[PDB]
Amino acid sequence: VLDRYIGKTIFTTIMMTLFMLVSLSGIIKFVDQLKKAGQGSYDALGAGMYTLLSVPKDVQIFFPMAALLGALLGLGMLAQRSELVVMQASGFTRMQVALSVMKTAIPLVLLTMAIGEWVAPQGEQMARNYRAQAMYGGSLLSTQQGLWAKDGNNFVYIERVKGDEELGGISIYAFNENRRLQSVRYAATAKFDPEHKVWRLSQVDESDLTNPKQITGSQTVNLTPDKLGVVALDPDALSISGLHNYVKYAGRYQLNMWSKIFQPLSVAVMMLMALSFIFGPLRSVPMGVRVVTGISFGFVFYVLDQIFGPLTLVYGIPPIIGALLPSASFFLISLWLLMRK
Amino acid sequence: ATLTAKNLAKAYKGRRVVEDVSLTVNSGEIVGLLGPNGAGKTTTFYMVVGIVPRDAGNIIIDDDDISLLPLHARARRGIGYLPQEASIFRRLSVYDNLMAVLQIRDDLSAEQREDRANELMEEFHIEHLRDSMGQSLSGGERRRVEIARALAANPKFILLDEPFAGVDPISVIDIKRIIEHLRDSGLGVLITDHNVRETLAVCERAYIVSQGHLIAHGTPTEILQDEHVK
Amino acid sequence: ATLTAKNLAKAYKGRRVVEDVSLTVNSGEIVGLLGPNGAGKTTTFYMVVGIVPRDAGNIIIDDDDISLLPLHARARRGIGYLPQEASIFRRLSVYDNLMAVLQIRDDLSAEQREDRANELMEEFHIEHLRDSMGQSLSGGERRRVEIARALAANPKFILLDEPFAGVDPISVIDIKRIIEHLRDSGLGVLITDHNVRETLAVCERAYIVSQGHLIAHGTPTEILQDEHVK
Amino acid sequence: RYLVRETLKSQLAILFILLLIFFCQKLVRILGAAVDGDIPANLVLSLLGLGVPEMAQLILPLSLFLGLLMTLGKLYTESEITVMHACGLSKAVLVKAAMILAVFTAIVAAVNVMWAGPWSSRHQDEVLAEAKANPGMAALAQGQFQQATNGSSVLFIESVDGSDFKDVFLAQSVVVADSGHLTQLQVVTLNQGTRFEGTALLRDFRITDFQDYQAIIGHQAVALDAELNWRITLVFTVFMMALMVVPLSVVNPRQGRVLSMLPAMLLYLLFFLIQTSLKSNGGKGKLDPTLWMWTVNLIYLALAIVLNLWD
Ligand SMILES: CCCCCCCCCCCCCC(=O)O[C@H](CCCCCCCCCCC)CC(=O)O[C@@H]1[C@@H](NC(=O)C[C@@H](CCCCCCCCCCC)OC(=O)CCCCCCCCCCC)[C@H](OC[C@H]2O[C@H](OP(=O)(O)O)[C@H](NC(=O)C[C@H](O)CCCCCCCCCCC)[C@@H](OC(=O)C[C@H](O)CCCCCCCCCCC)[C@@H]2O)O[C@H](CO[C@]2(C(=O)O)C[C@@H](O[C@]3(C(=O)O)C[C@@H](O)[C@@H](O)[C@@H]([C@H](O)CO)O3)[C@@H](O[C@H]3O[C@H]([C@@H](O)CO)[C@@H](OP(=O)(O)O)[C@H](O[C@H]4O[C@H]([C@@H](O)CO[C@H]5O[C@H]([C@@H](O)CO)[C@@H](O)[C@H](O)[C@@H]5O)[C@@H](OP(=O)(O)O)[C@H](O)[C@@H]4O)[C@@H]3O)[C@@H]([C@H](O)CO)O2)[C@H]1OP(=O)(O)O
Repeated sequence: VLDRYIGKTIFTTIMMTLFMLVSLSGIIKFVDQLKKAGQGSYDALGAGMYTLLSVPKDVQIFFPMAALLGALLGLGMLAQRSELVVMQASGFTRMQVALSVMKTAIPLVLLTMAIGEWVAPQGEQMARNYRAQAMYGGSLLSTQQGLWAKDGNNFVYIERVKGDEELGGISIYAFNENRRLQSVRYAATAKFDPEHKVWRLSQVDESDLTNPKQITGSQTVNLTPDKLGVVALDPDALSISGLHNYVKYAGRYQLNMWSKIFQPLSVAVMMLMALSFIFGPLRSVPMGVRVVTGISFGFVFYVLDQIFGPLTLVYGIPPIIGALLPSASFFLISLWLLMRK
Repeated sequence: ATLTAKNLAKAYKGRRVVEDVSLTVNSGEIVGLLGPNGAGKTTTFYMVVGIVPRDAGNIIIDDDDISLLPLHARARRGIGYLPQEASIFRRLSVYDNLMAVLQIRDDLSAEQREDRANELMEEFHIEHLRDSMGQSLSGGERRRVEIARALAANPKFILLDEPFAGVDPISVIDIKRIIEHLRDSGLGVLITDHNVRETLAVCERAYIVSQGHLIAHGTPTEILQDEHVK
Repeated sequence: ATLTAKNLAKAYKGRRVVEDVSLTVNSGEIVGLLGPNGAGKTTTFYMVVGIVPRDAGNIIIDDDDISLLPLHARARRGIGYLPQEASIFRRLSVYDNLMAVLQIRDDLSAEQREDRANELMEEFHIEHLRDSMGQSLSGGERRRVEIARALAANPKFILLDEPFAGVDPISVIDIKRIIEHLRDSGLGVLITDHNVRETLAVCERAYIVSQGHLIAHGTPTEILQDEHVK
Repeated sequence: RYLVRETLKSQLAILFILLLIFFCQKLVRILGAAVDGDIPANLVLSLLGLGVPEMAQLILPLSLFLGLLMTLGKLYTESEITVMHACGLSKAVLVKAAMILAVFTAIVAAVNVMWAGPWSSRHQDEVLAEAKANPGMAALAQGQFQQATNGSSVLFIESVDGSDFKDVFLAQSVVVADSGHLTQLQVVTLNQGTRFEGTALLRDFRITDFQDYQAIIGHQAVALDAELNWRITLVFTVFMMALMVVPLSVVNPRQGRVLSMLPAMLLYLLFFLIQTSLKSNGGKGKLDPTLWMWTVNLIYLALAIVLNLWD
């Protein structure tokens, strides 16, 4: 079948332009962090970090733009070489061609949906984690910062954070709905322990307010664990159940929850937009105009994505709207170029 | 079997580039379509092919108006097409090209596709190049593969675009013999060239578009009588 | 007043295309250069032009080894060249094109440039197209403008690459009349083409390459009667 | 008599469509400060035009690079550079034209740092800082950490839109508020409050009751609580890339037109890449501890000259 032909052609053009857009941004961010590696090594803020850091680019940063450019050049080959009109003059339908591209689009959605929750989150975790030589970096290793927690009615100021998951730490503002203080603690020994100790009872330095005069104090010796206490990673951190964290209480975190799970729709709509191009205003203008239109609508996708995500401030528009807006309203321009004539 | 055009029309910003072409082609004959360059041939032939849509007129196969139907629909109803430039699939085999066009034939079976492919390859002299790559072939071998691929769809009016361009007179007479082989097959052929005295000698009748008008129509000698072009 | 190519040779990474070919072009005669499809019509002509670099070869105008020059140094020393396609400065006027060629005429005055421009515009009949926009010319007008630019640099041996490829047989005869007017102005004109039956009818003598080898040359009668042509 | 007005048109076009690309980059960047960096977005449209010259530092050399390359691509694929070669004109005539363009755009990049570069730099040095101090309608609830020059005073409100407050929380230890409202000019009209400052048990245990206190903690916290390389090297880019791109705008028949742009772009951005990497130690002017940059400047000038010439 030539189903194999169109599928393997589009797939290898995807993989070639994907390796190209990985290598370019890889060496650019390599020489970008080469402007701060005066404390790391020759490769520590370099090659040992980017051999892991190539794949979060590969998930979502370039993979829609590389999706359009691959499924555009690899299907513009078939119009440059007067070869799509051959099968289209043998009777192989344009919907046959659309099904032939999207029959192998399924490994691309499968690929990025796999990597964006198996390899890329832990990839950028280990990337920021390996940058602990040159300091000031916020990672799973945080630094000496007072992380203002917010556990519902409870609140905790942090004094000091170490790298062994220990805390001269927890200062519970034990506040009820009467705003009656119950503890003024200083958890000097907050050592990491298993799931029975998501808050470990350390270093009692409290005072309850059962009376304005009588105070039951004790100088002897909340629901945010360490895998939820790492919150400075505002780009793509982890899976949906852990991202479902600020829930009994934050708009950008569920915005990123939708942006994690709409990248498959981005790739699929992106190939559909490429085929509406190759059956649209294209098919007559040459390969320079093919690749110019490619990078143009890819950059249009980038600017609409990275504005209309963070644009959710004025009305505080729903995040489904804010995340589908560079995808559904790109499906729309594709659909109009389909049914235009 | 009979393909017929009636009152063909195309314009651009109101400037008429095609004004009332009505061409016919029967099965067995080789209709030529000549003229000046860019004043009827490209646009009229490509409307009859179906690369470009019409504005006013009829395209009829055997009392069935296909003018709304696009190019792949005209191929599913019986009109074949061969492009000007090199139109082979540069990664499959010749064997896989012929089977790849035999895939969409919804009237065949497993042994029938192999049989029809071996028929076409043994008839068009590529069966020794069965396991070759079309990217790495020569011009005449590649034209054999393209004509065999066109015959794999089993057409009834193949509409050739420039077969007599860019080759020496030896390959001109070889492609002349393959068009003679197609008129032996009972398949109609519509052809547009700019080799007038190298194409008009095979056509049993030819139509001469001239800035829109078919000012000459009929046999090649009757075309050479009038010089309303010249 | 005499151009001669001696022992031309060219390859493409061990793919030989020209193997010890020498051609002679006297002044004032339409010399052809023909052959088979892509075995030396293109390559030998582009070496005598100088676009491709040779390896071994001798190009001579009056004992001058001009084989090591760039392209425009050959154009500086009396050789013309016309490309295959639309080499018009589409956003200049025609008189600006002619004077733009005439800016490097150091052997003339500051007013004999305009005098020669008036002569060429009276000759090639562009007196109404003197100030037209260079995009908006037709086929024969465009050919006359490009030939006027060629002659404004005042060559001796002009080298045309397919001056017939893509014109109907009216403009073919007109271009033959233009080339006879060129050789009646005393220029040794060299022509390659894919049209042997169009080229051989105007050339006074022609050269037939074949696979990096001239296998025949001279008179068109002997070129009709030599080793294989039909 | 030159093609300079033909390449100047695409110069203007590529200029006009690179300024919007870099607008859409710096705007996406400063939306990061409007959302996460906690800076109020009453200054986006002002910050764009007050900072367009540090943007146009890098537009104009790449603008001439593209406006030569994309133009001579058409000039070569119409087989028209090779008809200037078919007449007595040389490669030097379009070299003369390209260097006239280099003079023009180098005047542009010079008057940039003459009258609008540092001007916009020292009016962007303020972020309209006197209105960063003077408050408006900017609250930004669930935030406002601002460790520097405030102690650790955080004051967020677990509310919906600003009518029923929960845990205004007013840090400094902390004073805790139950009810609240809002007025502008630092005077917030909150109803109740309860001050607390006890760190240890041996210290004081200070309470105040619900009072008519107005909670003025919003105070205007000010921070008081090489060009020697670029001025010559960017003018050298503009003066060099025009001479560098003409031997690379040579569009070959087989490899197509846009692949006839890959080596020019791959050398241009490798240039700016190595220049920016060699801007690692800069010392801000009078502290310049390395001059490996004129190594790559001289060797790309040599690459341009070697490229051009072919004897
Ligand atoms: C075909 C036609 C061609 C088309 C045209 C071409 C288009 C080109 C586009 C370019 C436009 C923009 C130009 C540009 O970009 O321009 C420059 C670029 C030059 C080249 C561009 C032109 C190319 C050539 C021309 C083209 C030729 C072809 C770079 C720049 O600008 O340089 C720098 C910049 N690099 C880039 O931008 C790369 C560039 C790269 C550009 C690439 C171009 C590619 C083109 C490809 C062509 C293809 C053909 C080949 O662009 C990007 O990528 C952006 C994306 C661009 C993509 C656009 C789309 C492309 C489409 C193309 C087709 C259409 C970099 O950070 C950007 C990263 O952000 C994200 O990553 P993250 O998310 O962050 O990870 C991006 N992620 C992303 O985008 C997302 C994705 O990945 C990418 C997606 C992209 C789109 C994807 C799809 C594309 C479409 C595809 C379609 C097919 C990354 O992406 C990356 O990684 C790279 C990425 O993979 C690659 C990009 C991918 C592109 C792919 C394209 C493919 C196309 C193919 C088809 C065509 C990106 O790298 O750092 C700076 C900015 O950060 C600043 C700021 O200024 O804002 C400064 C900060 O300080 C930092 C620093 O970061 O440097 C951090 C510090 O922590 C620390 O580390 C410090 C030092 O290190 C310390 O040692 O440094 C800090 O400041 C202040 O903060 C605090 C303040 O608040 C006070 O409290 C202070 O304290 P603190 O709190 O502690 O910090 C600080 O003080 C510190 O320091 C003090 C001392 O040092 C004193 O010194 C003083 O003075 C100094 C000054 O003198 C210096 O001048 C300064 O140091 C200070 O002022 C300082 O005060 C100490 O004092 P002491 O105590 O010691 O006394 C003090 O204690 C403390 O330590 C300081 O004061 C802060 C802010 O100010 C806060 O207020 O942030 C920049 O410097 P600057 O801007 O110049 O300033």
